[PDB]
Amino acid sequence: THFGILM
Amino acid sequence: TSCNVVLTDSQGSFTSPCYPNDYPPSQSCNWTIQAPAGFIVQITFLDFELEEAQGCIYDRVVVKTGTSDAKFCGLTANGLTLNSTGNVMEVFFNSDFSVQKKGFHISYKQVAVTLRNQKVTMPKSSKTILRVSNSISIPVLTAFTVCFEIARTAQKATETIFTLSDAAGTSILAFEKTSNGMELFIGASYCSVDNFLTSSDITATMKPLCLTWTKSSGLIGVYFEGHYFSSICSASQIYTLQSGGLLQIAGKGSSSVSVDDQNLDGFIYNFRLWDHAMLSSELSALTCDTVGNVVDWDHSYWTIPGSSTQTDSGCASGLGCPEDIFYRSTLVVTDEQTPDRDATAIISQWLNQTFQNWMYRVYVDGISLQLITVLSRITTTRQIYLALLVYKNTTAEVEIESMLRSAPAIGNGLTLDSVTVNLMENCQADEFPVHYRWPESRPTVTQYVPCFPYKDRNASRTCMINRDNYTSFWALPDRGNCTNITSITVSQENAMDVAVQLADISNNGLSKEELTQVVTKVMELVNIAKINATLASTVVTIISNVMVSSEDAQKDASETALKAVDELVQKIEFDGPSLTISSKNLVVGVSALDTTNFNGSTLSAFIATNTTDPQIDFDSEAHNALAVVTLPPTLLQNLSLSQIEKVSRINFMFFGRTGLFQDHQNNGLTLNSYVVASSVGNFTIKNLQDPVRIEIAHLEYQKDPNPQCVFWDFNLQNYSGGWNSDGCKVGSDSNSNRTVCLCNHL
Ligand SMILES: *[C@@H]1O[C@H](CO)[C@@H](O)[C@H](O)[C@H]1NC(C)=O
Ligand SMILES: *[C@@H]1O[C@H](CO)[C@@H](O)[C@H](O)[C@H]1NC(C)=O
Ligand SMILES: *[C@@H]1O[C@H](CO)[C@@H](O)[C@H](O)[C@H]1NC(C)=O
Ligand SMILES: *[C@@H]1O[C@H](CO)[C@@H](O)[C@H](O)[C@H]1NC(C)=O
Ligand SMILES: *[C@@H]1O[C@H](CO)[C@@H](O)[C@H](O)[C@H]1NC(C)=O
Ligand SMILES: *[C@@H]1O[C@H](CO)[C@@H](O)[C@H](O)[C@H]1NC(C)=O
Ligand SMILES: *[C@@H]1O[C@H](CO)[C@@H](O)[C@H](O)[C@H]1NC(C)=O
Ligand SMILES: *[C@@H]1O[C@H](CO)[C@@H](O)[C@H](O)[C@H]1NC(C)=O
Ligand SMILES: *[C@@H]1O[C@H](CO)[C@@H](O)[C@H](O)[C@H]1NC(C)=O
Ligand SMILES: *[C@@H]1O[C@H](CO)[C@@H](O)[C@H](O)[C@H]1NC(C)=O
Ligand SMILES: *[C@@H]1O[C@H](CO)[C@@H](O)[C@H](O)[C@H]1NC(C)=O
Ligand SMILES: [Ca+2]
Repeated sequence: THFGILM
Repeated sequence: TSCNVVLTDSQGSFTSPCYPNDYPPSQSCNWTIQAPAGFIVQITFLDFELEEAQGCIYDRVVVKTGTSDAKFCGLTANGLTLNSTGNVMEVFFNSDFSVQKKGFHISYKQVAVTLRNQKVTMPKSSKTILRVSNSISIPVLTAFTVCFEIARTAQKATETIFTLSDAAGTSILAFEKTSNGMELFIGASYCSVDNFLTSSDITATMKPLCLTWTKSSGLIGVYFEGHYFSSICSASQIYTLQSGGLLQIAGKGSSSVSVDDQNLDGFIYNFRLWDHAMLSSELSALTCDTVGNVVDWDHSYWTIPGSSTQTDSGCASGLGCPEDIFYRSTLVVTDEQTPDRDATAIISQWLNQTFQNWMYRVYVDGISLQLITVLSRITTTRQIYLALLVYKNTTAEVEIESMLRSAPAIGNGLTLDSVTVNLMENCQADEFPVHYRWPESRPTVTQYVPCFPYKDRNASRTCMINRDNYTSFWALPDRGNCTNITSITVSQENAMDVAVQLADISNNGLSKEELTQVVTKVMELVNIAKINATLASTVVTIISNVMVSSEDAQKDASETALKAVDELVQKIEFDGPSLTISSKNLVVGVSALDTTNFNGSTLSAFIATNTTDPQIDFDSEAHNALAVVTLPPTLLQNLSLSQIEKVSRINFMFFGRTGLFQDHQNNGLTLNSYVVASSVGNFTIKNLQDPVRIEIAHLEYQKDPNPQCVFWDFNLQNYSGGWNSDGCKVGSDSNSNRTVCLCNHL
């Protein structure tokens, strides 16, 4: 599972 | 940062681009080295390593002087020193699309042409002194040998050949033809050498002449036309030639004041002077290359201006080595018997006959009439012909013009008015199609280039002769043995070769359409092949190189690239407790998981001290980490026994660049993070009771941010992919530098 941070 | 320059300094250096690291692909360089008119250029390769190929058809260096042309690759030019025949030396370098070596470092140097390749006109006036330079000190002489080669234009009763005047100015040694002809003037006396040579031998053909003298006997010696002569000059045993004098070409001789129109007219060559008088045995072992003991024919010994120096007396080329050299000519003839004959037969047989009267193998391969105009008599035409002359089997145009111009009587009433002959122009260097770069070629030469991009076989193109207006043109390339990026079919046996070649092209500026073809072939490769470390290290750097491409290039290929990296990690075979595969923008890692003693795990991505590539810490949270993934101890708690036996490994990926994760349905939210991935097998563990702690460092600072923890959902946007918020909330440890996520699935 690829995880990112949206801002 | 320019490799198409003109270098004009007296000496210097140039290297291949990025030397001592590897040159880039697809280079084309033209260093032209130009010296002034009395100099030649000497290059020296200080270092040289190119990609080797048969016929140098991959990367080559061409060294061009005025008369030859030679191609170099491999190591073959490394210790080499080459010399231009004129004053311009040109060095070319071309690399193709893949496989780069170190390149080269070349030193260039302006070298004067030696004095022994030059003859010297002696002057008619004065204040034009052509002397031994004051670098040389002429000793006290009680014996000498002087030799030179002399040749003349005009005649005169009094003329001088050399003059040694002392430090006060009066002449003490001179060779001059006099009232009584050929005489050596020594000190104040006259020693006639007229019985062994005279001024009837001031021919315009050069001939060597040696004069010897000793004080002790008075013995003059003369060497001329192979024979040695001797004579006693008893008056000359009184004199000694003093130190520190001025020796010059022609000069004053036995005169008190002027040298003004008191000199020979003509050429001199190889003027040398020695300390002793030579025997005839010593004069017969005397080559023209032997150095003079006091004065030698060498520029460091003289001050002679440039106004008084003349001159006298597989396939290696990158252009190809054709069997025949072709010329196109334009003949203007006058026919006074136009209604009788056909002048084309008479002209072409006269053309064939004239070159064989000078023993040249030049023949006519085609001729046709272009223009026919009558003149004053209606039966007299001026006819203009276009003709192809072919030179059979030889390794100049104005000589062909002059052998034709010196025979204008072609037939009776047929007369050459004008002829121009042009050497047939090479096909220029030309890229057709893209990545098929064909070099400059002589006519009927076929060139071979590598098939883009696997280079297993060749393509070919021929520089042909248009036999209508006798100009050259490139024929169509034969790419019949060549394969596309897409058209190769991957096996287990060719997977390492395919992946290595695609990893080469991806460093270069690729089109967006080439990039999705490389990423489709990488997906075929990862699917059919069994994966160990060295195969996966090539595949991770195909994907790392597409991460530094433009955002529009990646966007069409990113879901295949993401899915191919994901399956590479599932399929990789490794031997130790863990395996890490690094690149510039992508590090992937696998480590073994024991499902019996699993008490939790913390994994970490970081870049170490003066390392440019990110690494993986499998045990701890490394210092100044960019991504931390903490798996809870209850990760496998709600798993069935069927699922828990399919759990062998922990997978970890860190994406340094974000261009594979584009989302145009984000409501204007920008991704300000690295992307970290993790899994424990071919399946996703869902709905955990204790979350996965995912901590990712931000790309930029953001004071009091509003972060949204997301995961990449491959099912969104008609199974193309997008960020998804579901299951992921923000933990309390998040600041302006990092965000901590608690996600309930992995
Ligand atoms: C190389 O450069 C010189 C000077 O710029 C030019 O005269 C020459 O035609 C060039 N040749 C090629 C093949 O580029
Ligand atoms: C010019 O180059 C050749 C090498 O091909 C070398 O042997 C020769 O000595 C050079 N000329 C001079 C004057 O050094
Ligand atoms: C000119 O020479 C070529 C070379 O063999 C020959 O084939 C040709 O027939 C000659 N032309 C004439 C008109 O004899
Ligand atoms: C490619 O060309 C080289 C010569 O330039 C030749 O030695 C080689 O056999 C060629 N290979 C193929 C597959 O055509
Ligand atoms: C293609 O391959 C054949 C057979 O191997 C060979 O004879 C031919 O010269 C090749 N064509 C080119 C352009 O190299
Ligand atoms: C004549 O030469 C020109 C350019 O050199 C070329 O474009 C043209 O096709 C030639 N003529 C014929 C009839 O082939
Ligand atoms: C190379 O790709 C094109 C793309 O349309 C394809 O049509 C062609 O058949 C391929 N080349 C070969 C030799 O199969
Ligand atoms: C990788 O695997 C292939 C077969 O799958 C094998 O032939 C090759 O020797 C292996 N290479 C290394 C470096 O282990
Ligand atoms: C994981 O499952 C998919 C289909 O569900 C399959 O295509 C893939 O090959 C599997 N991975 C491995 C390593 O067998
Ligand atoms: C997982 O197992 C624990 C204890 O066995 C249980 O309390 C919990 O409800 C389970 N959760 C799910 C989603 O099955
Ligand atoms: C991390 O935070 C410190 C202050 O706490 C700040 O000096 C630094 O610039 C931050 N680094 C980044 C990459 O935002
Ligand atoms: Ca190359």
